[PDB]
This record gives sequence, C-alpha cells and structure tokens, in this order.
Amino acid sequence: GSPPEADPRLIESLSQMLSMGFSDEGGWLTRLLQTKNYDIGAALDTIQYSKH
Repeated sequence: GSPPEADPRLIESLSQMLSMGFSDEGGWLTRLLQTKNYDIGAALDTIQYSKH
C-alpha cells in the first residue's frame, strides 16, 4: 500500500481538510474516510458543512 499521509486519496481527501482547517469531529475522520474509499463527501458533511 501507499503512505497513509500522501496517498492519491489522502493527499486529495486528507490534505484538503488538513490544509483548509478541519479535523476529527469526534474521531470518526479516519473511520469515515477509509470505509468510503477516502470520501470527503461524507467527511465534509460533519466537518462543518452540513450541506454540500
């Protein structure tokens, strides 16, 4: 596997929130992301964007 901090999905979906100023809104951030092939769609939903 690729490094869990700069993978095409993590430099996209993790680096987005890390750069913009989001975090774990409870500790689910990793859980949410990984289970949805690194999804910011459902991640952003709880990280202060309750509407896309």
